[PDB]
Amino acid sequence: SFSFGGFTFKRTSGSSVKKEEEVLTGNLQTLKIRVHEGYEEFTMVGRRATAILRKATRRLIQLIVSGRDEQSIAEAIIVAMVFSQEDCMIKAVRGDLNFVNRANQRLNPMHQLLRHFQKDAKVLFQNWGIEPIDNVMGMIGILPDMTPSTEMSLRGVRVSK
Amino acid sequence: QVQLQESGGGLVQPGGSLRLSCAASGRTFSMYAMAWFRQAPGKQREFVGTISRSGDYALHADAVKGRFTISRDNAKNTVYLQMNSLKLEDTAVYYCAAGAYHSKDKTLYDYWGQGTQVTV
Repeated sequence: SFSFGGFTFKRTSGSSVKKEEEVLTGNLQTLKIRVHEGYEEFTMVGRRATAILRKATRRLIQLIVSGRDEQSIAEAIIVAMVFSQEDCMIKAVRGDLNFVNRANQRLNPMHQLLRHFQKDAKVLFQNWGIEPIDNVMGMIGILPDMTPSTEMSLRGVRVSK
Repeated sequence: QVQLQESGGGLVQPGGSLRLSCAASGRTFSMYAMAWFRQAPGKQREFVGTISRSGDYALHADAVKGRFTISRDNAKNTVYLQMNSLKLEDTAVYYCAAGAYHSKDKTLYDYWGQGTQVTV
């Protein structure tokens, strides 16, 4: 098990093959990322939030998240979007990403994207995409403005209060 | 927490326009999703539209979509309903509601208003 964004990730089902890919950000900057190519299921465990993740090759399929605060749910969603490696998240980067903090702390590209959206995630949520939802027991929706909804939700995100 | 009172109703000609307003007196207006319902004579409440806590994402009914708009100003604690190309069939009492969820279920809204008469 590995840690990412303060969340503990564990693969429960599926398989993937790591592949290096060169991607282009929204600020026209190149990055070398290790793409886990294949279908996978993960469990995300944090101090204030918990979620179940489903992904494919650079595609988030399903994220069922719970937590104590609306802020703690936002934290889990962002991490899942960055871990998904989707193009909607890469192309939402507004600025060139550094790989070394001011106090010489080297960072890998995936942690570079995580810190960029942990700071400001308005562009990510706006351009991630919304989708209609069906009245399913224990599953509610949430909008790019963290507004709960029983009719729409951020694409693939379903809060389980 | 929140009270709701609607205004702006009255008689208009078919094909007219009427912007309804719903003023709120409460603590955290910004943290409340809103909606508009309407009850025609001899019929139950009908969903018109809902709106996000920010105001960015709105959703309307199949019978008013394209002719009606829902908007809110969180600095004045008011949510408005734009009514366009009004029809004789729009004649009903229009209600204002507030709650936690952006929905079509009248039961999910906790705080309701009084209703304003609109006749076309």
